Amino acid sequence: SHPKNYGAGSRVCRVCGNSHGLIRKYGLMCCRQCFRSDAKDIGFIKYR
Amino acid sequence: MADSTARTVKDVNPHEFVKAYSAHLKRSGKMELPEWVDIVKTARFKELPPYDPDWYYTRAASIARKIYLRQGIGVGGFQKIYGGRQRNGSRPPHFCKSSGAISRNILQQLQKMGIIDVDPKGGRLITSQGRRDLDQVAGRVDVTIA
Amino acid sequence: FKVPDWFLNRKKDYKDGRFSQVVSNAVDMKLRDDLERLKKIRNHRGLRHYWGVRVRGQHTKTTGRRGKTVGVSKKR
Amino acid sequence: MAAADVAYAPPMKSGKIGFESSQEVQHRIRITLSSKSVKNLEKVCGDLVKGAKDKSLKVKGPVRMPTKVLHITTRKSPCGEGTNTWDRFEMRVHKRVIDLVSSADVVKQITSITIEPGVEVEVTISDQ
Amino acid sequence: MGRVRTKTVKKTSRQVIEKYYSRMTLDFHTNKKVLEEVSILPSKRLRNKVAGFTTHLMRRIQRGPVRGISL
Amino acid sequence: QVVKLFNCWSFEDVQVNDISLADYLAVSSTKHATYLPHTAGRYSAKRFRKAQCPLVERLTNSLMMHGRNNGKKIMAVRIVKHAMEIIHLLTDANPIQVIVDAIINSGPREDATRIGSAGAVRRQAVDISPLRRVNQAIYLLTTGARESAFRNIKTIAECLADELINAAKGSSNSYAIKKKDEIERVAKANR
Amino acid sequence: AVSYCKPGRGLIKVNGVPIELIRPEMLRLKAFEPILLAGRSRFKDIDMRIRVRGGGKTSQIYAIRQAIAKALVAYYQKYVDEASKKEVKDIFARYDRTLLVADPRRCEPKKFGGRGARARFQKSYR
Amino acid sequence: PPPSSKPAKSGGGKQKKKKWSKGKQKEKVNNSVLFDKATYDKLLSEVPKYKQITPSVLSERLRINGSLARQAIKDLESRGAIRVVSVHSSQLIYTRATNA
Amino acid sequence: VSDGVFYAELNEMLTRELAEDGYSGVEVRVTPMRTEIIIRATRTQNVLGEKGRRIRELTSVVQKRFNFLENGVELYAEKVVNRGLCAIAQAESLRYKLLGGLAVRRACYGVLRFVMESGAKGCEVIVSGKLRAQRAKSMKFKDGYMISSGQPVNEYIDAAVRHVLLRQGVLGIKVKIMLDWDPKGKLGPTTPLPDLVTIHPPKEENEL
RNA sequence: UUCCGUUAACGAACGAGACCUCAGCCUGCUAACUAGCUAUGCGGAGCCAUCCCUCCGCAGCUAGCUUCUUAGAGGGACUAUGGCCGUUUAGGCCACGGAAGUUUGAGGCAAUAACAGGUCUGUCAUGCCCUUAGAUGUUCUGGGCCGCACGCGCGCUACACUGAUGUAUUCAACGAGUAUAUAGCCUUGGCCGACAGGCCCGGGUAAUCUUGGGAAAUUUCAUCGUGAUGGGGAUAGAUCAUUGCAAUUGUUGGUCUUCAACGAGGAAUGCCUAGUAAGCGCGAGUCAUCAGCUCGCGUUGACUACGUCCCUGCCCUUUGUACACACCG
RNA sequence: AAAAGACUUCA
Repeated sequence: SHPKNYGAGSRVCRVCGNSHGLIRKYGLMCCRQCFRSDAKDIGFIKYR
Repeated sequence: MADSTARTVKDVNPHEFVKAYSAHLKRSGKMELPEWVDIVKTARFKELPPYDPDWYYTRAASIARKIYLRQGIGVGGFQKIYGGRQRNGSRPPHFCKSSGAISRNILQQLQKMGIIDVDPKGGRLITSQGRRDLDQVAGRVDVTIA
Repeated sequence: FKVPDWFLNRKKDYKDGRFSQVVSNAVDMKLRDDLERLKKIRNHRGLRHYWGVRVRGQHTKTTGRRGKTVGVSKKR
Repeated sequence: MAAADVAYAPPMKSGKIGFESSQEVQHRIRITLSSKSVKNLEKVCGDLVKGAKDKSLKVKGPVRMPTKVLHITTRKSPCGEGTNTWDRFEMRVHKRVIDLVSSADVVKQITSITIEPGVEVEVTISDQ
Repeated sequence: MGRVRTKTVKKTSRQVIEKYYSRMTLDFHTNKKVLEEVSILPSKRLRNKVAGFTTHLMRRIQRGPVRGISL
Repeated sequence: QVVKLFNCWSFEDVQVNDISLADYLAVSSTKHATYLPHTAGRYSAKRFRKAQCPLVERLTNSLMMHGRNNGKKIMAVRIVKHAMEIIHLLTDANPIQVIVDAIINSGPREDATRIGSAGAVRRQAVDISPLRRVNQAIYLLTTGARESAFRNIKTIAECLADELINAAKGSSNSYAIKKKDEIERVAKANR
Repeated sequence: AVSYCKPGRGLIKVNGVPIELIRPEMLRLKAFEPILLAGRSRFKDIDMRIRVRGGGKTSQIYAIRQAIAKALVAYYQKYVDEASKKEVKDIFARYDRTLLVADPRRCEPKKFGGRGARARFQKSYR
Repeated sequence: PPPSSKPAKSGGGKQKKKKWSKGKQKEKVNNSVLFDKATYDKLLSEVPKYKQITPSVLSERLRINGSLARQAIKDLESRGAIRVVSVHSSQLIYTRATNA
Repeated sequence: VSDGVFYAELNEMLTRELAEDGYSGVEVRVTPMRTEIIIRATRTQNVLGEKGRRIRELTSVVQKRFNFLENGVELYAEKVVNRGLCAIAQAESLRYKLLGGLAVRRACYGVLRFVMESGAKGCEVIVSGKLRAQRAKSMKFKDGYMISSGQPVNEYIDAAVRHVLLRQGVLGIKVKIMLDWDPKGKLGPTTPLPDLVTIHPPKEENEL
């Protein structure tokens, strides 16, 4: 029913359907801007 | 000169120490090359028919001097210092270095001689006999430096 | 060093003789012939040689004064 | 001149192991209490409380060695659609603060976990 | 450039002097201590700024009346 | 004491004949002058005195830049060190004196700045406050030295050295002295 | 015994100096100082204060300056040597000050922001 | 250095070609003309006579032979006391007339 | 570094769950081997409701997704210690007027009509443009102070979002509040803090 | 709109300044073998051969040690002081102290309101419209963006001897190692390979191990000799490895061979005012593989101005306006 | 100071 497969390469997140994407945050780096505003990374707490 | 023998190993200018020390290595029974050389041993130019004045004895001498002070240093430490092997812009290319076989082979000859022993994870270690060989020769070197 | 042809004689034209490190006149002569090999088999590399456009995937976005002919005014 | 036969030999205690005795002779001390918090003020406060516990126990152990900064530091203009200026500087500093004790008794272990002053400080009783 | 007094500094400097005056001095170092007693200022540089400005004013007062300071 | 400046040359042996030039070439610093590599806030005050001077320090820094690309302070010190001994042995006189002589000769009185005003471009000349004279003389010397080096077997230290002696003699063989009188000629005439 | 370290500071990189006032050696990294930096005007910076001073045998300096390039190395050692002897002698107060010491700069490498090709030198267009 | 021409479409600009070769040297040094008399009497002695000490590199330009030609010659002469050579990192040195 | 990634994933759990969510906020403190996970809502009663099934559905799911140990966890009801500071209800209440309608402008005013009531000192409510389905031209309303951006870190800023889907046009929102500091006293308005003493016949005098 | 003062206006709020972040100065404060330095021994090396001297170990111990490192909490600058100038004020200029006199230096916040700026291709945010089994869904296979007679921008590399080549010197900083499967993500060490690379062990989800981040510029001893030069490294062909099932319009790297234009760039035009210009490397990001890129970081480091508004953009007055679609009027 | 001119519709 299915055919032939082979097609490893750049995985891709759930959050972005985009070739480039992040392991760190589970985001994209445009999605990341939202998270940057939120802080979200430990030892970081806004307003820089 | 006799008083000088211990201290001089350190306090002398390294470049001219290597030039002096290399002559002493000509005396040694080793200096075995076994035909590893032929394809292109080193950077560009220095495939090793020119090696007898230019390259070989000074290569051996530099390794010998360094191991004394810096002791516990293995093959990978030697490769980088003599080498460049920095990432090119792809437009640059200049030389392409080697050094992995080269360092291994010379260090092996020194081990046969009894200069070097192998720390099991710490790299190559200078022996007591190796230190004696370095320091005794260095006595003679002091005269021209000073 | 040496340099010696090998493989079953079956294949008609060329082979490569094993990266010519014989050198002097012989390598220079073979250099011209090597382009003809690619043309003869009818590889895309040979089609590119035939056209006069440089083969080995350079940018061509601009630059092509080298690539097939010199700087001639406009375009198309 | 000469003559040294060495090991450690004059008896025990190192900066690695805070030697103590009883408990079938205690040769077990090496606990690391590692404090990872969002806010530095809370993190520092936690360390002070740990020092108090050590003093109470039997033997007061050494104070914090607060170690290093770890940075994931991001400037990306998220998109303009052709923007090459005016990015935004959100940088993450993070510190891991390590307090060793002179004696990690069974008593020390239980008190540290049960009353733990961390609100957003996560401080870990942790492996050899 | 740089070193002009702000409105926040101007209001505070007059007020401290007015109702602390006998204790206040021409001396910079002691009047730094006074600002700890009279207010909490969060950073170091704020304390030094106010202390310096007030002492300059204290000199002027003891050499002729100052426009907005009455003791 | 055995004061340095390459540990071969004194600098209080330099007598600066032009009195006005002497005051703006400081040959003595707070303990005495020397050449050692350092750093130095020289600001950008004008009119009046505006910096302390070491002749060698000014020389090395100008060489590092002008005659473009590559160079370093350490590289520039190296060529200067070589050049000074060459000059010293060719004049049989302290080489610091020779450069001071060169600077005063090769320092024009007046300039020929490009200012466009109304319907024409006038050069009426503008100031050349004396540190600017020092820099300008060396700059002209450097471009001359560079030209020779490019297509001929001569090290830049030697190229510079020859011109320096020539400039300190009014000899138009030097690039710098030739250009000094070029600027003045146009500036004065077209007033 | 005798080993007193007075921290100068001035440019990146820090020299921890155990100094004993005695015999006239200069060392850094357990090797003689002018030979270490041979053929350099910057070696003479270090040598400046054990020449100009009139004092030779007054410092056996052992110096270790650790971890960043060979170029930096000279400067720090000079300053420490002045200060150590200054504690003893009240006449060599005018020796530390007047032979010039102490600039950290306070402008030690600045931040790189976007738009910069290097950090402060903006791109060739934009 | 001189500037350049200008571009054209096809073209590229150069403008300068150099002074051009003379002083091939080392070949000439080995053969008898320069090995015997010519270098010692004509070239080597006379430039230091004019100005008592002269650097090698200035003299190279005047005589119009390369440096390496006299590299060997300077060593032979210096032993005699005819020349005084020095040192330098960039290998610069002197030709000197007489000691005394 | 790796620990920082782990922390970020824990925060992500709150973001997904408390996306839409018609209650109000969730601070979380993590005690040994259990998560306290505290809901800070008026209608914290409905979401729990005790025993049932409801409470177990909330917990279990989160654990299998992301945390450690086949065990239970904890869930706590809380009041609100000023509804200003942080919420989710603050945005949702405005949405619950942009249902059945009433003037959009009037609804904006009503949110502010609260907030200042519970202290605040300044408030800015800002409601998405496109009144009468025209082009966007966002409308303010503000009384007092209010610093989202400018002055110090510790302004205590409420911020949210939401959307209201009409036939013709979206009406966004972003309720914003600059309130007090954490109720216990620790007030510090706008970073430099002036203060005097009372009156100078001294031998006693000191204050702050 | 920083302030004083005149003062039909008084007193506020917003922006900015302030603040926040980050770089400075402290054998101060508090600590630390998961960071160091000393002191002490020193098994260990060398020399006087003899104590000693000198070197050596991220342990040989100790420390009453914290200078660096690390990070918490402080104080430190307020143009202090003195003198000039000024309504004798707000101030500005200089001298001295001082680490710093300059909003402390450098960044971040940077508004009300405006723009039919840009993004429906960040998002199961979304109105409306279409489409929707012969899909504009989705999945699979293959190709594209790489196409080139030529215009433009960001860039890269040069024209050389302040340089290339070849030995030689041999020293880091900001960061980061996701279970990734049978050691796999970073990889030291040992073999083997000229290279690229392979292989076997081991440590490390990390102040520890990788990493003294032993990096490049630079630095030194030769070669060269001013030559389209061996500078430059183009285009091309063969061959071998690495990643991927697969490498082609050569993914990338190397080897062999080819040995370009370029001899300092015009009309024009950008950026820059002492840790900045220029040269120089690196890590992180995208990532199976691919960086001439970006974003930070170290390193080497100025000539010239510290003035003015000519050029240029905008702000406050007065003045003009037939403009308001606002001079592209 | 004389080198400065044009410039679609809904608007």
